[PDB]
Amino acid sequence: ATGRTTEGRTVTVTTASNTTITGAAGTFVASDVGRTITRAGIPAGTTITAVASGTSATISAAATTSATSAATLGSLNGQSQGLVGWSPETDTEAGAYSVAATNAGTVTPDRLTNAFTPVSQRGR
Amino acid sequence: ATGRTTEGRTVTVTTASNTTITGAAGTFVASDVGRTITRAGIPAGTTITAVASGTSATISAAATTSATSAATLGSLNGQSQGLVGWSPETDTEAGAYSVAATNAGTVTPDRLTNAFTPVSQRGR
Amino acid sequence: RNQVRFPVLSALPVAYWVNGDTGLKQTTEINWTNKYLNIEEIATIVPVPDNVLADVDVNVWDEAMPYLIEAFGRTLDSAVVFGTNAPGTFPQAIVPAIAAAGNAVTEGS
Amino acid sequence: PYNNLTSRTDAQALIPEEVSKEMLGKATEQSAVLQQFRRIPVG
Amino acid sequence: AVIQDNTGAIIYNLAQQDMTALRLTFRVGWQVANTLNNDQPTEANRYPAASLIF
Amino acid sequence: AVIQDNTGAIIYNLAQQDMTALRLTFRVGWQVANTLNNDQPTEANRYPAASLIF
Repeated sequence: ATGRTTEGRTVTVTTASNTTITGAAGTFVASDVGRTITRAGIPAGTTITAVASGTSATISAAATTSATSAATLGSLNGQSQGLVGWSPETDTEAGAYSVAATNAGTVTPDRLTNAFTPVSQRGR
Repeated sequence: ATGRTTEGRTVTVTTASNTTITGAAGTFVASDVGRTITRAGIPAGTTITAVASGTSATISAAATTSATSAATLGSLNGQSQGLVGWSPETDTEAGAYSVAATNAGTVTPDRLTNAFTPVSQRGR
Repeated sequence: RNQVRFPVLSALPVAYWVNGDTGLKQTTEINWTNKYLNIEEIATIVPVPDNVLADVDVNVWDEAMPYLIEAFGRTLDSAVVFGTNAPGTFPQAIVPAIAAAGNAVTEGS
Repeated sequence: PYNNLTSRTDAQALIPEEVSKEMLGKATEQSAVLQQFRRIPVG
Repeated sequence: AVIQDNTGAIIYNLAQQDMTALRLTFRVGWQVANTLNNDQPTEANRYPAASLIF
Repeated sequence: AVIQDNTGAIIYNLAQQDMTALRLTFRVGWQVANTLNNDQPTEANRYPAASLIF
């Protein structure tokens, strides 16, 4: 029910006084690269340059302080994601359909295994 | 999806060398009282006389040995429940509708708790 | 029925400048979701000692009815606009939602 | 025994699901430049 | 009929006490249709209404 | 067809996987046609439009 989106969001993040940011489990997501990040102790105009896991990410300039605090992540224009709004697939579920994932034998959403469970549909 | 039934079932159970039986989580449930029980180390015609938890119960006669084994629980004629077949409600959630439970504020198994979730059908 | 469903769209496609006259093309997809409308009740019960109904000045049921109907009306409105006592099955009340979207103006002029 | 009940959940699926199209669909803006500038064809 | 408090004590036996009572009921719900538009794609920042406050 | 990433890995085999796809294209360009006029012969200082900015 969480989905992918172009939207901004707010997060509690921990800084080391270097390139690198950490937070609670799943606070980052794979498409966050290129968003702006605006927090206390962070120099202006800084962006996410890479995400290593939902726990930690890298930024375009060194953080000036080491602390834990709330921070804000910008929206983006829907050029980098192939999309403009919100969609029910998570940023990991959207990867399930490729030839590589299929020859590797992973499961999509649905492809429903159990014989008796009836079908159901998502909401926001 | 498990519900209630009158038809019998098979279970794995541990005997103390007295009237006490124990087993894994969900091995016993409140409606089982008055069923027959047929296992090695158990004398003929023995029945469930009380049930104390999802893991423990009392029987009409002493077990002759202490061991763990598979055992059979008998079917029953549907006098001690109104139902003869199967129902989607389990024994605990079937209790929710009384005036006392309503005063205690216990949610029914189908009280739609969030504004954006669908209603959905159960299956076996 | 206890609930009813509305479908709605939730993303739109985009388009790209081609690099040169020969560069690689890029994908898009389009997607939908749904809202729900959930039903709830209102109810009351009024007791009276039935000897009063014989001794009393005039027919009290006939006198009371408009005020019962008004109460059913008002107890709806306050729960939707101001959010008084609203059941959790409803979407957020109007005044809080307007404040959350930033659509409030402060009369300073 | 006492405490029989044909509850809503026990009675489920003898009743249908309900759906309405009332708020689907969305209008569009027309493009500016194609509407405003002088058109010319080219080969 | 009878009437009970929340604890389950009988407050009135409506028949034995020579009383009478009237019962009323109603059913409703509402929804808002704030769909996506191009004008403001940030859904947290759309609302189809505004207010004057003090 | 097949759909590729920029590295040349195949993402979808449109034929084998029972899929369908739609391609759309369009070709355009634009020009101003600012022209010699007596009131401002210095071409760098002509433009047939103006703006309000802040």
